[PDB]
Amino acid sequence: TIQPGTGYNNGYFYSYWNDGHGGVTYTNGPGGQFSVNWSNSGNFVGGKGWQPGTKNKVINFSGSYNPNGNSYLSVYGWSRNPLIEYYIVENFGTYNPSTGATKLGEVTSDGSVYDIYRTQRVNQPSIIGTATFYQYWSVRRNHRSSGSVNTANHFNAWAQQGLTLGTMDYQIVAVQGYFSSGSASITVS
Ligand SMILES: O[C@@H]1[C@@H](O)[C@H](O[C@@H]2CO[C@@H](O[C@@H]3CO[C@@H](O[C@@H]4CO[C@@H](O[C@@H]5CO[C@@H](O[C@@H]6CO[C@@H](O)[C@H](O)[C@H]6O)[C@H](O)[C@H]5O)[C@H](O)[C@H]4O)[C@H](O)[C@H]3O)[C@H](O)[C@H]2O)OC[C@H]1O
Repeated sequence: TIQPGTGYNNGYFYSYWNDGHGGVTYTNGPGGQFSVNWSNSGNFVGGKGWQPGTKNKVINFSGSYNPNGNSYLSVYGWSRNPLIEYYIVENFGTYNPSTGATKLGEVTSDGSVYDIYRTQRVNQPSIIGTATFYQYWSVRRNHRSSGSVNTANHFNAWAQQGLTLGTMDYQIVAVQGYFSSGSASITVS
């Protein structure tokens, strides 16, 4: 179990970030494994993967995902120039992250249709400090807690709607919670 930060563990990059609010425990396990337990958290994002990511990675994940409230399970990462926070959301709790967002299209990948959206974060935390930036979303219709994600299928679909990615920064399978509670235990490869 560790404090917020980034690093490398057992061959995998990890990032664990929170907004300073208590109630979250993040633990790195062997290999590509991590777990998170949270109770009345604030906002946090943690998981394992790669630094940098690539635009053609096939990401495998498996384990348990037991949110109680607002939470996401996603392939999650960033680019620079442009600065983009992106999500390929495989499962979520009580809140669909695209609520209120303008849909731009659909993509079929890895056994499901996904709906695609762009949103904007204004003056928020980011990998380069406080910033305004776009977010790109693919939201899986058929929720799951194990499988493989062909990231290129999403990135290509996004590109056809002008949702351009820059040079990749990190790319993880992330568990996110937003003022909620839950448990998750995920192995990445
Ligand atoms: O040392 C630094 C290091 O700290 C830095 O790390 C970066 C910092 O930025 C991180 O990026 C964060 C990650 O979180 C991203 O999350 C956002 C949070 O907002 C979410 O939207 C919210 C969704 O819930 C909505 O509320 C609902 C409303 O309906 C109700 O019924 C329901 O109960 C309720 O929950 C809410 O209104 C809404 O605002 C959004 O979905 C989500 O994407 C965030 O964008 C981003 O800022 C990054 O992870 C770290 O790596 O790196 C640099 C070092 O120098």
